[PDB]
Amino acid sequence: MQIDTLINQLPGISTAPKHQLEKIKKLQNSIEEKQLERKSLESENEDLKLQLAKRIETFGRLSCVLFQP
Amino acid sequence: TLLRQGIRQLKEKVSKMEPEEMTVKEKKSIIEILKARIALKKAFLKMALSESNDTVVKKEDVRESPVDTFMENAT
Repeated sequence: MQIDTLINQLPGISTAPKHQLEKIKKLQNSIEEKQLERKSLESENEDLKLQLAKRIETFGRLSCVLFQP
Repeated sequence: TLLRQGIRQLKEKVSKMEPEEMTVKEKKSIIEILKARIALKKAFLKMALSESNDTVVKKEDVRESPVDTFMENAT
């Protein structure tokens, strides 16, 4: 009976690999577009934020100035 | 404290050169016992000393200086 119960939910109930692979094609139509796009944000951020962090270091200079009145 | 008013108040408690003095002044000596233990009220030091405490004050007067400066850096 348990066997039948796992028969009940065979993955890919559509059972159409000819078209489920097409599903994967559309999924790549999403993912392959998203690939470098999502990672481009990394450099797009650091191009500002690294220097902004050094700005944090400059107000680190001034924090050091505040350290010793 | 109590001693402070007690100086100005023991001031004129004295009554002429006559033996009117000690008749009150022995009880005044009892008051002197009392104030002798008022000295015990101030038996230990809090903050250090003038002007070393005042040096702490002027130390704050230097310590106040950054406080009046960093706000200028608000923008």
